[PDB]
Amino acid sequence: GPVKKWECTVESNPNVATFIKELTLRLPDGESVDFRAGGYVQLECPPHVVEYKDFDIQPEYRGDWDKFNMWRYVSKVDETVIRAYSMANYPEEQGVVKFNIRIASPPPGSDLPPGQMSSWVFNLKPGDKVTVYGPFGEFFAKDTEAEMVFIGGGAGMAPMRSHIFDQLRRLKSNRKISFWYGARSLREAFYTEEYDQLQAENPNFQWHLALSDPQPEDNWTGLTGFIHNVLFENYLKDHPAPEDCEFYMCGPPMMNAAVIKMLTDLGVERENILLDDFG
Ligand SMILES: Cc1cc2nc3c(=O)[nH]c(=O)nc-3n(C[C@H](O)[C@H](O)[C@H](O)COP(=O)(O)OP(=O)(O)OC[C@H]3O[C@@H](n4cnc5c(N)ncnc54)[C@H](O)[C@@H]3O)c2cc1C
Ligand SMILES: N#Cc1ccc(Cn2cnc3ccccc32)cc1
Ligand SMILES: [Mg+2]
Repeated sequence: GPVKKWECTVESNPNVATFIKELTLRLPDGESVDFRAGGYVQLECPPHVVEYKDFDIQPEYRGDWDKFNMWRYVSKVDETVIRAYSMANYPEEQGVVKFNIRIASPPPGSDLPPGQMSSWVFNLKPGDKVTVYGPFGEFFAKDTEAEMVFIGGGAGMAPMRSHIFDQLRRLKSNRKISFWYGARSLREAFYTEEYDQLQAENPNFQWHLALSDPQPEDNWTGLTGFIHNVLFENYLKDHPAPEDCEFYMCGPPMMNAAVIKMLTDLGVERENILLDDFG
């Protein structure tokens, strides 16, 4: 049916990585969003001014905000803006919509305006009101028996979480499913307890965190490098039939491109690769 509108309330908005927040919105009582995993809603902001020094950023992430001179940015938005954000919750988690949102600050050293909506999102405090429209979606799972390979980075975590819980918790799928998540260092990884629990509950599920720049404090001995190299060397190189898998990708643009080239070089058909392009 037609687009629905909900006036929601912010429940929480912590950082989950240096430049990503988990925004949770409480729908007005007695309402829920009838969405499909991989789908999204539109958030709206009114005209405003936000100053980055007003943000609540958890302590461990502040040093990089200082390093990147983030606190001096100011965003002036003179008209209502609408932007799409993917649901991080899966359809059964009701009463809320949860998001993973990256702050799109100006290219460093440029004089460009800060990202309009994401700068506003980063100043949202518990109790603030946010208008939401939807549901929408097209990044949906195929209904087959094929092995699934989920590949995420950055705020592309959100549809990955929605997809993976939807398969394992609602569809109770016995399909072979793996999730490969690329991040710079341990500080940028999140939902690790959730995926570890899903792996311990479902023998058909396996997840892999790969760090491209592990920090000294990480003492990292896990998978290391960029996710396309890691996924190839640790799983797809020896796979008997990678072209029989369904690949679901959502990351930053450079990651999307590198993973796609890797896959097609392997002989995977672009029709077996589904990309959520945040744009
Ligand atoms: C279906 C869909 C789902 C999405 N899901 C998510 C999600 O789950 N999480 C998420 O974080 N994002 C998601 N996105 C992206 C999101 O909708 C926004 O595009 C993103 O948040 C940036 O919007 P913004 O208004 O903050 O920045 P914008 O105002 O659109 O600015 C974007 C960037 O451009 C820079 N810029 C400004 N002016 C210029 C200029 N003249 N030249 C060059 N650069 C300039 C800004 O400083 C900023 O870095 C999704 C998008 C789609 C379409
Ligand atoms: N948002 C975000 C985000 C940005 C970079 C990385 C590091 N990373 C890992 N694999 C990569 C492939 C190509 C390019 C970068 C890559 C991870 C997440
Ligand atoms: Mg306020």
